[PDB]
Amino acid sequence: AFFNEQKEKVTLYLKHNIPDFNTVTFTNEEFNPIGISIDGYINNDKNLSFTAGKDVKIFSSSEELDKMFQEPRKGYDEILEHHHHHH
Repeated sequence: AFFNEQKEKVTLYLKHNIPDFNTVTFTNEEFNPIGISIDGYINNDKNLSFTAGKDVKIFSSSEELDKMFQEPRKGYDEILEHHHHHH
């Protein structure tokens, strides 16, 4: 389902920019004027909350969860391709 794909992209994206990622818990699923909005937290820490909508094009998180990121934001397709291809 479309909602299921968004959850998979967000979970995979979170661990890619966060190697210390342990688990992700969703608890919102609200419809925003732009489209959809999903919010949740990782490491069973309510303080570490994150919010995202359509695809991983737009991603927002708290300052405590922002410092966790060590690499710049990248699209789901960008990380999936990893610039790796046959040649």
